[PDB]
Amino acid sequence: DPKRLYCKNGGFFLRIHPDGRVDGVREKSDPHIKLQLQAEERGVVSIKGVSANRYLAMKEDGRLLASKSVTDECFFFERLESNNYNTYRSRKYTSWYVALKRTGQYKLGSKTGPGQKAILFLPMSA
Amino acid sequence: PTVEELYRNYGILADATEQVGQHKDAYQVILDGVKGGTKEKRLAAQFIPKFFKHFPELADSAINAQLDLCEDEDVSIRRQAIKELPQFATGENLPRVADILTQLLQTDDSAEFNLVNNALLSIFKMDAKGTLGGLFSQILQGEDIVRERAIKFLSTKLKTLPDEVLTKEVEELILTESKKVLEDVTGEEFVLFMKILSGLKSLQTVSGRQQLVELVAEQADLEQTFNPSDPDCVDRLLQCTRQAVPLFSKNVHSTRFVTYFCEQVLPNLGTLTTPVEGLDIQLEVLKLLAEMSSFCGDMEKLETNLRKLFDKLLEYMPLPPPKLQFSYVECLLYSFHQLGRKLPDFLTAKLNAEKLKDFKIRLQYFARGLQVYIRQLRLALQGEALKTEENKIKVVALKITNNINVLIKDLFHIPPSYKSTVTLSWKPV
Repeated sequence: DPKRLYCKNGGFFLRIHPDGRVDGVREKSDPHIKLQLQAEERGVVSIKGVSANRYLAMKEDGRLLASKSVTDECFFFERLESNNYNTYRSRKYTSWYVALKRTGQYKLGSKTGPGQKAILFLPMSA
Repeated sequence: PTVEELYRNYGILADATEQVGQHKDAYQVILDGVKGGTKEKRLAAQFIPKFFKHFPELADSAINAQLDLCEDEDVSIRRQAIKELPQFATGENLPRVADILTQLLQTDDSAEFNLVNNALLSIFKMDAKGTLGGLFSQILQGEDIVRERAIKFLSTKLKTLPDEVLTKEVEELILTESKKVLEDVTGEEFVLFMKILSGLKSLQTVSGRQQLVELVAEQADLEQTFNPSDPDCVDRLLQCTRQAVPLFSKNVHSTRFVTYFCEQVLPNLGTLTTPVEGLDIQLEVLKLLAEMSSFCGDMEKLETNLRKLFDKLLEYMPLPPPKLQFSYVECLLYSFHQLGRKLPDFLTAKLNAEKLKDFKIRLQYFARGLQVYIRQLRLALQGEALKTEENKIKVVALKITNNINVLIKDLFHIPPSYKSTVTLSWKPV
């Protein structure tokens, strides 16, 4: 089932562009916010942009890009929080979370931590 | 509890002289006044804070009694209680009062809103660090409405405090807390925090303004590669860079910004999109680069950036065989006149004899059509009619053409000179 990731910080939907950009948008019907959460090992998921055919990733300096192929940086720990909001922590860089800022851009992983409003994402239907 | 019993117990506590702490029963009757009606609560909002200093063993119950009055439905009851809140900020109670007052900033009653600001400024003079903790913790964690009002409070009411209050450690704490906020602010929030931080006395020095310049540099994310296709990528860089211009002096350099504009923005200036009507996105970039070029120091790749700036200038200075964009030339010719000082060999080298020969031909052909338009402007301008929107354009156009003509003559010395000084047209006297 395809889902949308609604960020608690500001209310942005996680968006993955065909060129590899990752950010947030408030429009409910953006074609690039339709995501597919593939389950890997127990507790680890992968986020794929449907309209972009790219997988969400976080590189060396905590920046979020969308590569066309699944790499080492495309696996994230999914932890369920309150309420129905989840946090996605990089499997390779185990201290940096996927996060969107109030401006809509991605938050640098080196400036993310547990208990932030920016790291909480809500899976939504449609 | 009625108004008769409250007035009688007020006299018991007032006429007690120095034997006040023993009439705890009389103060308890006043504390129970919050359970009464309108007239009973309007008296409790006055009497609870007046004798609060004489009963520390009832501090929690008294602060709670006043807090109930601060959340009463009647706005006149809240105004009576909020005004007397600084009386409770004694000892360990100030950070709790600071949190309540910061929470109360979201009121939309103009009379109540003023009383909350005066109470915040009151406990600010008492414990500046304690009040800031109550304000910044709501900016970092509270709702968006509280974060909005609290930022506006620092943006508008810090200038009203006496200089005795804003000590060095208070300004240090604000900068320490503001840098925690700047990691997640919007475009407008960053503009407010730059006014707050630059207003601090300890940050108005040469070293202080250099720290503020580094803050907007990390906010601009100058290591992020520039994308000319995104309309919001340009409007965010321009807005973030405009906050750095008022801080640049002869010893506070803009090299990190001039390097970014020359390396990544100038070679891609044609691909600039604007989603707002009546705004020339390319001229605003050139306007911003022209202001910064006056404070640029030793550059990383000086010759490469100078060539990229020189190539963009020749695009607007045609060879003699069209309309001339004097507004674009004023910004580009000024920036090259500023950065060209650092490398006169860019024109005065035997290898660059072809570039210098071609350049002086473009300057000479441009000056012919320029001086034609100068006296053509001064013909139409020969104190009240000058204030018309149709004539003010010719006034700034005369400043643009004069600045270009001064810079061309400075560069057309057989040894090209760079000592002329002009004032940009869109900058006042």
